[PDB]
Amino acid sequence: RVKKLINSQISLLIGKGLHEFDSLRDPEVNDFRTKMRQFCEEAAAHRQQLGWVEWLQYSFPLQLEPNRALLVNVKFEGSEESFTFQVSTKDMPLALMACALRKKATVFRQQPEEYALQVNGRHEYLYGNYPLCHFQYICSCLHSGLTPHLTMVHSSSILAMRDEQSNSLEQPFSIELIRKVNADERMKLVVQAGLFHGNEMLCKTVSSSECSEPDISVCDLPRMARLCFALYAVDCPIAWANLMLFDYKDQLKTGERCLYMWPSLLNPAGTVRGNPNTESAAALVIYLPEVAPVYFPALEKILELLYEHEKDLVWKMRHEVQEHFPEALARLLLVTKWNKHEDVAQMLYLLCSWPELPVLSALELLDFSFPDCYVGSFAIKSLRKLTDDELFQYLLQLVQVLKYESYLDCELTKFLLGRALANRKIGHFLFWHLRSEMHVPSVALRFGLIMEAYCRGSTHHMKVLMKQGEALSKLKALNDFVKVSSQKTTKPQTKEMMHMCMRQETYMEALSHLQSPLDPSTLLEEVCVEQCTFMDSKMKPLWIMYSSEEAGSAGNVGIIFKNGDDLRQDMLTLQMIQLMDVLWKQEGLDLRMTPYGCLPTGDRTGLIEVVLHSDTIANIQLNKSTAAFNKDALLNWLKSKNPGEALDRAIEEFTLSCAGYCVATYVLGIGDRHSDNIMIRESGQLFHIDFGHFLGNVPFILTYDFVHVIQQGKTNNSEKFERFRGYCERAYTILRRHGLLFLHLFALMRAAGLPELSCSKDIQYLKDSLALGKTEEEALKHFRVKFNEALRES
Ligand SMILES: C[C@H]1COC(=O)N1c1cc(-c2cnc(N)nc2C(F)(F)F)nc(N2CCOCC2)n1
Repeated sequence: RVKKLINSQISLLIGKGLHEFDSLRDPEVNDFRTKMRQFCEEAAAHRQQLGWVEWLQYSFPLQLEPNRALLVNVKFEGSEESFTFQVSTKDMPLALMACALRKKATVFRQQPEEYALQVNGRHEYLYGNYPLCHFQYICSCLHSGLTPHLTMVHSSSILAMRDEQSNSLEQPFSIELIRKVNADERMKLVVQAGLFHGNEMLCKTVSSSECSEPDISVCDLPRMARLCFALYAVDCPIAWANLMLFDYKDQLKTGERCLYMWPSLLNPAGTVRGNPNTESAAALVIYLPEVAPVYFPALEKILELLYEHEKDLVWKMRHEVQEHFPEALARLLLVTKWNKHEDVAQMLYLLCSWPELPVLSALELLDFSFPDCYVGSFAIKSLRKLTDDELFQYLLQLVQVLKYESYLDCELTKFLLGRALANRKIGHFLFWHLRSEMHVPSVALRFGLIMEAYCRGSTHHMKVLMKQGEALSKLKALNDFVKVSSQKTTKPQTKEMMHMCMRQETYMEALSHLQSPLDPSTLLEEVCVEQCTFMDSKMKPLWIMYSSEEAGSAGNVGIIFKNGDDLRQDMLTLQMIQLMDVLWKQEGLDLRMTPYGCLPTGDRTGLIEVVLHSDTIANIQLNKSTAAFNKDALLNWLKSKNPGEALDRAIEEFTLSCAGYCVATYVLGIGDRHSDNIMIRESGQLFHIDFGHFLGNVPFILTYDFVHVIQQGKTNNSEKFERFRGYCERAYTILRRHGLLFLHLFALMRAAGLPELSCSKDIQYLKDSLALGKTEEEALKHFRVKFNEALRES
């Protein structure tokens, strides 16, 4: 009964019963299940014998940054008696722990290596040989002015958490086209079939001969060949269906197949698995002739065997390309004749001795343009260099790429699960990236199986994620109530009844004491029902506040629950802005950005992190007790929050972040920016919210109200204004240098099916906004023309 409880909890957590998997009687699903279960359990066991600092690295990974004084409050576990030391920002955490043990021995009338520093009320720790200034928490405290509050956790306490979290021939390829079709009975049904190796067509779309019931050799068919079908009417499309010619066991598939079709001509990128709705979906009846069994040649036997003329020169000096331009691998792989086994064996032989490639080259090889499993394994082999922080930075894209995957057991799934089971922060976001897509039939089996496998290697983490899902379940029930109620009573009345609903023990228990799905290190402790509310927008989003005594003012955390809108594009936009910030900070440029959390959790559902101490441009402009001129409202609000000496740092914070968001919204093509979706923090930091439109679905924007604040309220201020232009120019030139990184990641995101990231037209927008094909001088002059055009429009 220890397994019956665990399995039913897994079913509940992943949003799919484990019985649904068994009832498929699918040897592939069964073989992924048992192989991945052992893989995950091995990792769980390796983790149960790690050292206490290694366990800290696992569950609470360090939050770092991409000579000065510091007052720090430090206390111990099991004692309210705090102590305020005065350490330097250049000191290591071990120096503070020695200071704390010195003050502890002096009071209690009495070794810092057996201790770790916990950030109060958070699952965040400070340990290692890193100066305090470089820990994100100390950095954030220094800028905010706040005193860092830490707790001296001993090794015997950390080890108790580890001990509490236990458990053949030239015969040309041919098909026989032998069902619930719904189309105009007056016209006729036609099926178009195409052979594909990724994007590349292996031969030519062999269509069919024009009711409700209806040039390639077999020896040259590549390992990952796709037979792609399209049911049209004769141009109105009806359905599509794809399948792999070779099975998961490398054997060539033979005999009849029933292809359950997806409703819409050819969709090569679409999954190679049938529609699960085997009741209403249209089906195609096909037959695979008998070649003999024939299993795709092994690596041992395989290794034994731009204009048109430019591609033939790249292929001729293919060995010179490996030995002198190894990074040009994708250029030669994209020129290889994938419909000729003779050239594919010669090309795969080169890839077997090809040196490793930088992560930027590996992220390119993960695109759909490279479906070969050998070239794909080489990509994950180069992708292991990825640091846990870099892997987190691209985790969303690596999850979308699983949609291109042709079989369930794959080296990307093995890698993602291996890296997830070695870091609880990576296992956390991998969980939510898969959980949030469980309502999508095409990914539900794949994602459902991965989440199950992870759960086998993390039974304690499953219980922690269960607590999150229960909170999200209650938030949907409270949000549906709020939607119905708001259409029938005054807002104050609905707010009072939302609070009574929340005050029920079913809700107080479920909504309290959980890790935030937006950030596992933020602990959501007591829900402040008096401070919770909903916004007046269509989906009545909930504004939920939390407090924690243990963390003081830092435990005051807000989250926004939204049901009814897709949050993926917002998440993507924010991740890109965070990447820009990391790139800018890597080149010594801190633009004081605010890349707050956005995490989709389910069907048109997700969370948004509340940034407290901020208001919208429109609310500051309609102040609540004056400005003689509206142009002075923002500057006056900044004066209200930053008296005397402080006003200068606030105008600087505004200038830097304004330059960052001006460049980010410009480069990413984010339009429809107005006083409602632009906010200012009391520090001066300007940031944007609600990114429902990107890639021009856009000129540089210079708002007069912001230029007035940048100019310290002066009508003419070239010293201030031109320093601002320098920031825009630097941030735009740093992002241009990493243009290939955004293009590769955006190319990987084509797998997500976001409507504003659909064809090459959308990717072209980024190339033009980043002016990549130009020299750095010509691009900077072009940006200058578009920036000067924005000041005149201001
Ligand atoms: C200004 C406040 C008041 O009325 C709002 O609507 N507000 C919103 C709205 C939103 C938001 C952002 N993106 C998307 N797609 N949707 C929303 C919403 F919650 F409305 F659904 N976010 C905030 N933030 C608060 C400050 O820290 C960051 C998050 N506040």
